[PDB]
Amino acid sequence: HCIGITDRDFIEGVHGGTWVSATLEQDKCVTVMAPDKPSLDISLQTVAIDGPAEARKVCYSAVLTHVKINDKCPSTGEAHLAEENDGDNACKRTYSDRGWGNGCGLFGKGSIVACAKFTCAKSMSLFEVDQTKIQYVIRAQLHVGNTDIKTLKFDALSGSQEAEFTGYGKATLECQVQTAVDFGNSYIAEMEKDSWIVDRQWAQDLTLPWQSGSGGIWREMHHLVEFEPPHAATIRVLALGNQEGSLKTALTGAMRVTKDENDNNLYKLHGGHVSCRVKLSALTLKGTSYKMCTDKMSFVKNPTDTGHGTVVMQVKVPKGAPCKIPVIVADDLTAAVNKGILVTVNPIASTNDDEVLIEVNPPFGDSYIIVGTGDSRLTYQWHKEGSSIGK
Amino acid sequence: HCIGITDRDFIEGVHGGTWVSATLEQDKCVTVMAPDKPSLDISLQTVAIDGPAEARKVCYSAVLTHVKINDKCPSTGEAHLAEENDGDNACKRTYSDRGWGNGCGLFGKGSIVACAKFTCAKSMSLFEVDQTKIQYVIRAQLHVGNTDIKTLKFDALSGSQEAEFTGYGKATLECQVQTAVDFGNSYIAEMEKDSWIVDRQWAQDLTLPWQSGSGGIWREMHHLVEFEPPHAATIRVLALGNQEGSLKTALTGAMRVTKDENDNNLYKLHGGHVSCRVKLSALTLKGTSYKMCTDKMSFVKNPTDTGHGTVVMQVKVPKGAPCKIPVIVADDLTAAVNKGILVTVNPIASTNDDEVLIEVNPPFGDSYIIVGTGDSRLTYQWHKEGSSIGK
Amino acid sequence: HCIGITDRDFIEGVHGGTWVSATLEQDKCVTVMAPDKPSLDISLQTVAIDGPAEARKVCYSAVLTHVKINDKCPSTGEAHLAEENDGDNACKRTYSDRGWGNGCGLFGKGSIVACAKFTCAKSMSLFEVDQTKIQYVIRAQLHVGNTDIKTLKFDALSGSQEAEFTGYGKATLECQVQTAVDFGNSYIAEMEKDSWIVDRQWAQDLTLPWQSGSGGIWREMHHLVEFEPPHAATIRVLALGNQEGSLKTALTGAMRVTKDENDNNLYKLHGGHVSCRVKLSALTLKGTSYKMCTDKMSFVKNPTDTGHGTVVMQVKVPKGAPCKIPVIVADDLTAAVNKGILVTVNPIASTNDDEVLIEVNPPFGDSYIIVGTGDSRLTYQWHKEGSSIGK
Amino acid sequence: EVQLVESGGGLVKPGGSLRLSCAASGFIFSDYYMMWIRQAPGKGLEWISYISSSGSQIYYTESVKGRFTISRDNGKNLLYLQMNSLRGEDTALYYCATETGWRIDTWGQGTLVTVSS
Amino acid sequence: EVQLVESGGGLVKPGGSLRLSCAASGFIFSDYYMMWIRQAPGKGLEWISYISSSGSQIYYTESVKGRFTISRDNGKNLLYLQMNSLRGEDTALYYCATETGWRIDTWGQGTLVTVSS
Amino acid sequence: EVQLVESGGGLVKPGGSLRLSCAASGFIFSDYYMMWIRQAPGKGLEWISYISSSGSQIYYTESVKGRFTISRDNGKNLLYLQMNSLRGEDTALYYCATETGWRIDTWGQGTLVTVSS
Amino acid sequence: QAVLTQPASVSGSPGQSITISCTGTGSNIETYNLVSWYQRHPGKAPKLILYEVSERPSGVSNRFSGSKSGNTASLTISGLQAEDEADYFCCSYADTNIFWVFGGGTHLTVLG
Amino acid sequence: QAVLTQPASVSGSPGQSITISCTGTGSNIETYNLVSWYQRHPGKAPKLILYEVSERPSGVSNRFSGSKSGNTASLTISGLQAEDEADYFCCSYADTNIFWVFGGGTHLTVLG
Amino acid sequence: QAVLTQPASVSGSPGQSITISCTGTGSNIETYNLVSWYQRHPGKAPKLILYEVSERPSGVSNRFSGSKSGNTASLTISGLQAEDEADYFCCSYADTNIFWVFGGGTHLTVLG
Repeated sequence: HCIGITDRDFIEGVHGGTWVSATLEQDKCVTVMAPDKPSLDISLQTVAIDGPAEARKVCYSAVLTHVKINDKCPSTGEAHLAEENDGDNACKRTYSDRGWGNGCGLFGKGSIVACAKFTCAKSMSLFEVDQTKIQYVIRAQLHVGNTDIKTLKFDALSGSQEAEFTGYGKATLECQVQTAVDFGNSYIAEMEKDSWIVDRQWAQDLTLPWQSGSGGIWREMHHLVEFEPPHAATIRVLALGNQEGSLKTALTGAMRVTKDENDNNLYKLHGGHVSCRVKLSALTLKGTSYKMCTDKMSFVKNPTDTGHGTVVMQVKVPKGAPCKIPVIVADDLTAAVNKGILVTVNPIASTNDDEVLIEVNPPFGDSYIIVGTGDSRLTYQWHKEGSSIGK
Repeated sequence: HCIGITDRDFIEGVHGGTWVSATLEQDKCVTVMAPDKPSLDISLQTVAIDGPAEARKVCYSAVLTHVKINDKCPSTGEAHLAEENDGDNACKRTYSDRGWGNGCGLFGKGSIVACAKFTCAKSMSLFEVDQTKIQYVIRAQLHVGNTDIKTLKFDALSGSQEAEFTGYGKATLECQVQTAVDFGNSYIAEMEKDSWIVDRQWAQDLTLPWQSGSGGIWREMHHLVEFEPPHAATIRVLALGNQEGSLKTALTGAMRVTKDENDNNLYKLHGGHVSCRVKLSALTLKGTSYKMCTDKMSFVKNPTDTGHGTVVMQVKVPKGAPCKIPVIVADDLTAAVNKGILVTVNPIASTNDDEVLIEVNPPFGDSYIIVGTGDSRLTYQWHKEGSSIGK
Repeated sequence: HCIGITDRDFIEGVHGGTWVSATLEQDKCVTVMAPDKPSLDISLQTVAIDGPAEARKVCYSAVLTHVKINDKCPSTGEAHLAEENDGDNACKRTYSDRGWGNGCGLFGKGSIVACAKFTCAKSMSLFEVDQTKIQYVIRAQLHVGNTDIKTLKFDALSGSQEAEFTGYGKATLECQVQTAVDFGNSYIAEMEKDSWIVDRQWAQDLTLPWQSGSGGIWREMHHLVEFEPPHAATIRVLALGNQEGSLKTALTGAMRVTKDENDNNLYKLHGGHVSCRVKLSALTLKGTSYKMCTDKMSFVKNPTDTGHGTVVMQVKVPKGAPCKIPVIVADDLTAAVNKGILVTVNPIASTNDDEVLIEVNPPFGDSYIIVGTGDSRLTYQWHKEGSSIGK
Repeated sequence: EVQLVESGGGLVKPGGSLRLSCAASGFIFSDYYMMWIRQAPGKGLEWISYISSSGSQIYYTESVKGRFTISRDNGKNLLYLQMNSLRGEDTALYYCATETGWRIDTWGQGTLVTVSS
Repeated sequence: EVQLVESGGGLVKPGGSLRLSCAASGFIFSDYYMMWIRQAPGKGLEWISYISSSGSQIYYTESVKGRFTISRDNGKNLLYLQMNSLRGEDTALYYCATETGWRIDTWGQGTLVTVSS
Repeated sequence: EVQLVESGGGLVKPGGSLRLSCAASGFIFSDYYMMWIRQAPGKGLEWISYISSSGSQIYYTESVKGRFTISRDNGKNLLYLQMNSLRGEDTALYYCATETGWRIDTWGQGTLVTVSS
Repeated sequence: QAVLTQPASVSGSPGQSITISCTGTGSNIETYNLVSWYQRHPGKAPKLILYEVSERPSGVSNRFSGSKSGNTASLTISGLQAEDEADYFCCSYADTNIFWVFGGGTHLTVLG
Repeated sequence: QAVLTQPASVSGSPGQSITISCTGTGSNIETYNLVSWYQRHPGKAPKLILYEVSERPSGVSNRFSGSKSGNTASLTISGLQAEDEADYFCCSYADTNIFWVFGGGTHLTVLG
Repeated sequence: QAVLTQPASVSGSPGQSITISCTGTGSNIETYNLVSWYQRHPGKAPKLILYEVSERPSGVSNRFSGSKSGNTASLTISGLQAEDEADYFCCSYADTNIFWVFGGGTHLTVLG
């Protein structure tokens, strides 16, 4: 269903054109009504990240070759292997007890070096998000009842795009993005076929070998490679067991991303408000008023955590009217003095028996989610935790 | 007091509504004037950071236990303690030469391992700021003389909030934050009751033990742990003295934050502009104009460094009028080459004997701050340094 | 040449003032046309960064003093030099084969330590960009044909500056910046006279010694210091050769920046939109009508990469009209199904034989850049790579 | 699994001597620090002797420093305690125990030492 | 430059004995692993003996584990292969090669060993 | 605290042989590099001999190479300088000093060597 | 009697949840948070049930828990069984000179 | 005959681009990604021309290229000269027990 | 006479500030940036008062300052006193062959 704009949402000038100022959320439509002309629908289709740069790989399962060992007797110098200079080898130097029993003339410590080639069987990719290339697509079709669909393609840097509509004429949309998470503090972690949004610092502090997105050598191999004590001519090297399970566990408290089925590198987001100023030539537009809902509502989906500190609920308005759903978040049931923040812009049930999504930002700690007003109001208690960076 | 909007700050449409474009600062006010209606004061109450995530702890005081030692005679193998695989233990392996330990021989090299438990007595906490959750509170009261205070609570994601006013009707504010510092390059550092704003790279380059905000072991303990050489059957381990003094000295050239008095995890900020678009239903508004101040002014507060590269001052307008204060920053006292940037929007004095805050970004190096015009102007010489990242 | 606004680009209220919505680019003027008044040209002069903080130094040429050596005979204790505790010294501890021929009583591994003072001769500097102080200069002057030029200097925090133009009167300009690159992920790399924009993680994963921008010790010196196998009582140390060649080669896949000629600390940025709202007193403006170019066009400058993942072309309109260039990016040379994003706003040619800059963000893979319509259209084949972080 | 077995305790007149033994099994005895702990009547538990893995580091309390002597025989997996110049205060239940991670991990059943004239 | 030279191949009867020698030059012999490789008639190449830089690590294929014996003289830059109990299956072109980086690097011209009863 | 005490200076004929002694005290002598420095008439200061903490590394100036011989006795905390084939240029104020940090840290009071025919 | 102060006797019904306290001086428990708990069935060997205050060795029932607040460390036993009738001791690494202080002991009885 | 499989005979005219395949099995080539290619003129020593799949030693012409997809490692010679006529072999580090397995060899012919 | 060139004599009255320049050629003072200053009262041992150009050892007063600019290093004594009358020397690590070069010396005379 589509929601009509109010009078204050647009402004018609004596000379020039009429500007519409709408805040667009995902999967919520907003319609523009003009007398003797079809209503114009405007909806945010998607917010996506296209081709993020891989900034780091994290190994969680390694494979070694056999152990190459050069060893020298006492008073014969240092034992060197030419593999010590290859960066993809796991090398270690030490001294082993030598003597007559193992082919050395005099007793004492003999130099010894062991190297084993390090390959990464399975790695986790960490992607960098360029916020100047966050895409957002806006659709605009004339109401059906030349009703073709106009799809405009945006990206943070290019925020001004043009279009034309029947009757309304040429249009200019000047839009902005506000992401739901800070991609300056976050990576896109891609382990198997799955993917997540993880914090940057949580990812650098992992005790696993890592490799730059630019390439190079696998650094800090010692998290998966272990060198046993020597026995006079030999050193055992062990690749520590696969660590996918330990990594998949630490990603439990991390929100997920979904690749597009076709593009397969489009990481399309869900949260995010697109603030557009629609610019049109001069024409009178139709407004719409909304009374506040005054009848009993019900939680279709009880308030749930979204992954980025906000709570989503889905209430049903079966009776009242095309109406605005009053939502506040308070410390106590007494004052009804709001302490939270209403993320959702204009929670409006267009028709009766409709189900409306509502996003809210409770204060940290205990609070009460209040939907409605008076005595036929929904009261849901909430708890909010300290928002660690991981684990 | 409150500064009335200008004629050009609002626009009344033929249909729809009238929009007011206001740029709100802290401790400054804006009043929307309507004929046959009381004035409407709009002010930015606070800009706050609520419960940032802890990304890293930095230890500036360590405590150790007694030293656990396992030693072996020559040709008896390596000496091992199970403490070597614990995380919070600091170990060091070495060789013995003379008859060190349990009656070994005077010839050959024996193996020694020493370990001591690492505990952090005092740590500095570094908090990551989620720029999608920077809160800003805007107040709107009808001029007293329903004059009820309406308090609107925003965050970066939710820039569109609703309100209702007597006479003016229903309002929709579409605001935006512009913080004064770069939280993408900044931590919020907490060392004690005190707390500062520090640069990320500065804190990560500190030569101190640190622990990930996601928990785990303490890393790089050797900054506060010194393993003494063997001294005939004992190995001494020294924890370096407290570094609380060294950090406080390094935190001198860093701007500070103020926790909320009650909500201790509520960091309040002082800088920042909030550009709003107040959307009201159609109604005429009363516009005000201002002349440039012509009389003599006086520095109530001399120009001072703010800590984020800008200069704050306070001029007094005792004589002239409700007037706008001319402020420029120039190379030489022959004015009009404004080499600086005026941060404050419309530094207007409401009545006489008013003290007006003025913020300014001068060029790097030497420049003159010229407040006023004519020969009665106010001149202050300034010097701006290279803006290192700290220390 | 300046480009006139359309009817929808401005709005005039019954009461209050007139608002103009202009998206300003570099090297493109935008003019405001008023009846019985000269035109008002508004241009974005420059977008620059003024003296960013130094966050890190990367050494690519090292100098060492003479090697200092303290050696001990076998079973005579550890060898120690006081230089081991200095930060700027590059030390290494090991055992060397001693015996009768080199002045020791008994054969075996004798301790030895080699130290050399590390001084960096040539280093690359990395600069943190504070996005709250990014500057942009906006030029407005009355159409020649008070007629002087008004130069308004903004910064991201001070996004509202006042001006006054004769006839049009007082003006309030509320603007924003949308840079072309994510400076939260990028450094400004100075190596010589030259300068680049490089990715943060690329520069930190470099295999070279580095020093904090806050000064201190040089870290990871072994990238330029080579410690040789020890002889009897000597260790040879090599300062690895100059690494300027390798860095310059790795810096090729990175876009360049330009210090300004006079200021020698401004880094002149070339991409970026400046979304401005020009608040003026109420007065009618004359809009301009722009049709679509239908004649044949040609590529004066062929489509090339920008460095920040976009494509820039310079097409010539020799005949058609004051007109708008139709630009799409599609998968195939068949019907216009646009998949790219048009970055440039209003690719319009004022007169004929003008050359128009067009910036385009094509999708990944093979795509077709189609300029024009019909048989007299330009078609350029493009391929887009995976956007690595560098190297 | 890990077991400690004390022995050698009993009844002994003051001024005499006694020698305790503690047999370990189920772990590498030469790798863990060992200690003797006693519980006197009407008093809290008290560690009296602390020995390193190799036997190089020895620690005592001032109560028993001149009288008791802790030692071990890593070859035979045995921990000893030579108690000389016994007094009435030494009357206690004596435990041997292993230490790892700056905590006392495993105990033995204990042995009873009574000092009466 | 780097060179390996095989010698000692020829004709011999089954059950007999033969010794292969491989002289190296152009590199430090004591620093690199060496190995023996044979190409049987109608078969692919096959490494049969593999020795370490010092001669402490020895690896053999099952076909030769009891019969062949590989050794090296790092003082004389010589790699040896002593072949005993020669069979028909052992007739092949025999190569000595260096192994650095987990890949066989430099080869010799090979020597021909024929066994006919 | 740190003390260097030169001795053995005086008058001697050209071609004569003199030995200077520097008695160091107040620090671990066997851990610090030592050197000999002289100030001649009408000339600036000049280091002529430099020796390592173990006496392994020796450095001389060209003026004194085959004639002067620096040495030390780390057991007795003494630094020597045997001057042979003395010339007129060798007449100067001779100092012994410690070197630590690539800087000359502590000096001695100095001794006077006058060469007159 | 003892350096660390804990109650002599605690009694609890089956299924209940009862806790045991262990109090020391400021320079006894607040420095290292290195506090361990032991359970001694008479005639048997004491068993380690808690160490590093909140950590629980392998083979100790989930019912046992550990916590600490200032001078006082606390052992809490929920889901009480009669098999838990024993003497419970408290240990704390004091400092680098005396190394370990024990509590006086606590007799726990399951009333049946 | 062999464990790695390459065609017995491949021929090409001068200037042509010729590709020699080396098909392995699973756990023969897919794990370690170190595959070597050798060239042997008759009576001479085999010369290493490719190692680590795509890497080329010093002195080996850019005409020789290396690639791999799944089981099949491939050697490609462009600008086919007369000198290239030789036998080409294929080596792969299979596992920690057998170490190296070889290809049967491939006769390359330059039609003159 | 010397390698590093410093004035032969400098005079100052009590309470004044003086500056003794130490000018050497390139490849003497500009490479390593480790330049030390010494003070020698007649008959006593020379004492290190500056090293690493700006750095001052413990026990030396704040009156002694050190700076360098290109070829010329400079010791600046502020708030001159009576005991400061001595010779002042300058040392620089030239290169890895000659190791150290000294200034000719400078007699400081305090007028009184």
